[PDB]
Amino acid sequence: VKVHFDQAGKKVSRRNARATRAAKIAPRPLDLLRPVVRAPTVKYNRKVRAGRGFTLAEVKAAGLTAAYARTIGIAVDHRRQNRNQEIFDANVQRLKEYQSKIIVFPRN
Amino acid sequence: GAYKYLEELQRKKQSDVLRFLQRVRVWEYRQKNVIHRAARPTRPDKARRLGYKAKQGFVIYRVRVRRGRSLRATAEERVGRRAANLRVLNSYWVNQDSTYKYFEVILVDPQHKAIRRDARYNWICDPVHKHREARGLTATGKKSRGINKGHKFNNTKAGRRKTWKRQNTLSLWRYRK
Amino acid sequence: KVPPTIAQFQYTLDRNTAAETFKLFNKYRPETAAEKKERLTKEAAAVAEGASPKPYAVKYGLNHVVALIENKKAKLVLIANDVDPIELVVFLPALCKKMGVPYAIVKGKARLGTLVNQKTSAVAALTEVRAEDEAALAKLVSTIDANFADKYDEVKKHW
Amino acid sequence: NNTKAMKHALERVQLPWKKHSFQEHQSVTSETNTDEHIKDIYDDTERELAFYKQSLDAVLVARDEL
Amino acid sequence: GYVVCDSDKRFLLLFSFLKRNQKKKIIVFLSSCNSVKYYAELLNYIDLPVLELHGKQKQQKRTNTFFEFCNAERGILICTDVAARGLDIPAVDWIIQFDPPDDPRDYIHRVGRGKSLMFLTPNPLNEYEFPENKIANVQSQLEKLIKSNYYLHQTAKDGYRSYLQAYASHSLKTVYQIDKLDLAKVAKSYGFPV
Amino acid sequence: SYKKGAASNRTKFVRSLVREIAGLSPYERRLIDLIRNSGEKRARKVAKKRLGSFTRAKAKVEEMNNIIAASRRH
Amino acid sequence: MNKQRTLLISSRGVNYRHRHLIQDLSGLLPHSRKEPKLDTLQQLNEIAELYNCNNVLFFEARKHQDLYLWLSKPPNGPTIKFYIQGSRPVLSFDQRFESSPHYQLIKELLVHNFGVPPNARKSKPFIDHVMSFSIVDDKIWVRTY
RNA sequence: CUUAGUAACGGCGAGUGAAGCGGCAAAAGCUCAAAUUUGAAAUCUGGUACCUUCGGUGCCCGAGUUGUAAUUUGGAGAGGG
RNA sequence: GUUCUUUGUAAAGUGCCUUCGAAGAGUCGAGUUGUUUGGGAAUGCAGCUCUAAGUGGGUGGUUCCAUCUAAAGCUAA
Repeated sequence: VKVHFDQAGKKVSRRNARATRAAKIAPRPLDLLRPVVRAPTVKYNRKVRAGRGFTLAEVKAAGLTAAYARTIGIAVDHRRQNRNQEIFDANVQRLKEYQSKIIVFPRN
Repeated sequence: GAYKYLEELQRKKQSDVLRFLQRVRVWEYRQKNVIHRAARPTRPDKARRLGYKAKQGFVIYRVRVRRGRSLRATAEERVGRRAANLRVLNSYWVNQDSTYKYFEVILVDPQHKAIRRDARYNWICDPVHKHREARGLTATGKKSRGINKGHKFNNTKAGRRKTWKRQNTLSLWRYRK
Repeated sequence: KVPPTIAQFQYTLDRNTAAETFKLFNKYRPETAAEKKERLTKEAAAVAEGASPKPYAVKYGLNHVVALIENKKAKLVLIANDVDPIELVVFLPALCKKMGVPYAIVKGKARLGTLVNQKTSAVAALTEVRAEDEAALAKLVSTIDANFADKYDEVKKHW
Repeated sequence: NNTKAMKHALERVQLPWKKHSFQEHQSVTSETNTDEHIKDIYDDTERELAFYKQSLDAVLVARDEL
Repeated sequence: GYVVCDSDKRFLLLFSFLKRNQKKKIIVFLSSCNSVKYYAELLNYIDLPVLELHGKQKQQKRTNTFFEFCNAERGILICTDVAARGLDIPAVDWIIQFDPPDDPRDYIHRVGRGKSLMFLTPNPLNEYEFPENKIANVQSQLEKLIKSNYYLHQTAKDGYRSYLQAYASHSLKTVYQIDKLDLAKVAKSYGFPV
Repeated sequence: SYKKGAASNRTKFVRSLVREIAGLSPYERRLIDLIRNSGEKRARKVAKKRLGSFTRAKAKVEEMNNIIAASRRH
Repeated sequence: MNKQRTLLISSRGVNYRHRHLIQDLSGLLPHSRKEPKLDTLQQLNEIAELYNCNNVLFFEARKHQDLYLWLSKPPNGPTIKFYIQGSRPVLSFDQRFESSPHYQLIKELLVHNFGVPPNARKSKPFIDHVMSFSIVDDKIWVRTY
């Protein structure tokens, strides 16, 4: 019989983990820019949720390349497909807004 | 190059050419020991597509096993005990008899400096890969553990003891559900 | 009992033709590790202070030869009979007969190794040649096709 | 689902069993047993008994012809 | 009207008829616009001052340079069947068509405005003779040359890949892929037919 | 399956080359004789029993028909 | 005159309850032909061409809980789909089978398919059991005693 | 966490007991084998001599063409322009 | 931050145009004897017999359509 006594302990663990990741990845926002996706099954199709990664198509239409996308902190998925038109539009707008916000520091 | 021709030649196993090679080699391998070292892999196309480079540090042990637990894993386990410094990478079928089966298990020396260098194979040097065959982490071991993806492998995907312990032990929170 | 595609070997090239084959082939040695290294240091000493055409040599990798036959670029192909896995080279006389590239089964694998700066070679081929040895090469092609191919037309049969 | 092609199937598929003996047919057409009169269709009580009688009484039709 | 020749020396005969005839405005007709890249690139590199017209170039680049031939007196252009259609110069005497044309029916109709011969192994006017030992021995020069530059090797290749496609994409029951490929490669001079 | 598995002139060449050089397996050696004597009907029966499914045995007997016809004539 | 053959065939995926039904009925039918495996529909006619079988029973398997049995004839058989939740047999029947062509045609099939020809290959002289066929709530119920 | 004690199985009984979806925690992808470097085995081990020594370099030796390097892994990719 | 050196017709990336373009077999599968499960479409595995294909093959949905690419390997939280 397991008991989760460490609910308070592991929240403090997880928070300090994020604090270290903040200290090491200083200007960057801890997590990658994830897409916006329509959920499967009749029950949940009304819900629109955070997907895994974009696509080569959504990345190419935004105005950047796949390998470069990952270095600027955009999660890229390759097995996901662009069947829906409205989702495609929403993600492209999401990337273009993100590209206006980003400030990529020089390597010198 | 030739590996396409060999790949297709190894398909027709009971055909006249390969049938004759079997009956000669089956006699020859019985003359030698139970567990012994072959200098070169007899089916080199298969050796390659299971991760063998013909450089210093790679060893091809030939192993004999009885007929009628799995025989491929027993073959790997036998060479593991004899050649303890080596690490089992993969094994493959070469020849069989009515009484015995033969496998040409391929090994890597983690201690040899030609493997400690190059990054394509230096992963095997990591102590997490000591006796891969004794834990079923080889190709045939992972096969017998029923570890794939699908509806078929639901009760035995991420450890059959792990999913049992998860399902048959009570879980309670601080503020009870 | 041997199945006809095995023992298409052992019915090898005879004494005099094999000698004449090496009289040609020993002219076309690959430049050895020592010779190649010293040449490049000569190039380093010269070009750093103050043109050459493509040099012909024999081609000797199994993958390289199986490329060259069916490319088609090979003219003569020598094949050793003694090979540890025989199945490595059993298709090769048939490949040459199918693509119409003249081949010869030579006797001794180390005998191929001598002309090529290796221990053993299993297969050796001469893709291209210098102009002086062109007529001699084509004569040897006819010599090999008369001795090897025409005498042993029945080599595809008989166990 | 039309019955024109169904009747065309009765033309080609169906074999004449009346021309041959009951030996070759071996099929008791237990007629006048509608079985919509069976009480308790969801409890499976009279459904067991009425079918068991339908099967066993059919043997006696074939028994004389055997 | 025609000259009977085998596929080996079809190009080799043509180079003879050009060198012997170096004063007259003469036109060759070849099939592929890809191909007359090739036969133009040889002749400027085996040094005959030829001209070149094909679809793979611009319009006024094609036109203004075609304009140079029309006001000329001596030389020679190489063009396609298609790009020269509708634009015959009356100042010409030899129309040699190397290939079976695009439309074989309507081809005779475009003559009558210009002396004609063609080239065919199995396939009004008369033929000509040819003394067979007169063809230029440049095939020794060419085989070295087809191996040395890679640009000339590439353009030999496209001049071969596109030659036979057009040979298959044709009308007639006669001109359909019977011809052996050992010799059409020799018209572009290979050891092996690519 | 956009990359389904196109013909590939080389692969076709290698498969048919090995098909003759290897010879014939004992069941196939029996099978080709069974075609010439007992017909294609009984050949498909033995091939279905020997192999797994009938869908395999169709393409197998069809391959044997191609081998026999091309051997004797050409 | 009655010379027929039965051909029990199955699709990929059959065990416990359904394989109890397949194996025991294959045992109970002396003229049965037990086959390995199938995967799809047009092929089934050519399966009958092999063994000269006058009958066919095809077990199709779809949505993980259900059952879909296909009964048909060799030359030009009109098939009927089903959804159910070695002595010489005696074949009992129903009045409501003869009420419509819908149940009369399937009655004909159940006579010579699920029954027996007298000249079967594994035919035993001694009798043991009966075959109960009857309709209640638009469906059939069969038990062997 | 929930789906859920649901589907499903169990002389339907002692009872056994999931999974996809959804919310979250954490997020990272890639390497081979595959068609030739063929205008040059471009690779590595070891010994030895020095050097700025978890190593570098020269020289010698061996492995290695029965294929070690570079280039490619379907998200394609390569050849050229 | 502070410098010392950066080289070689070197190493890539991007878009367009042109020519090609190979992906794992005693394995998949098939029958059967056991083991595994609460597993109904013997699930998973092993033993034994036979053993494939390349506009292929595996898995699902009512006559097509959707979905991935096995039989090789590495990897933190």
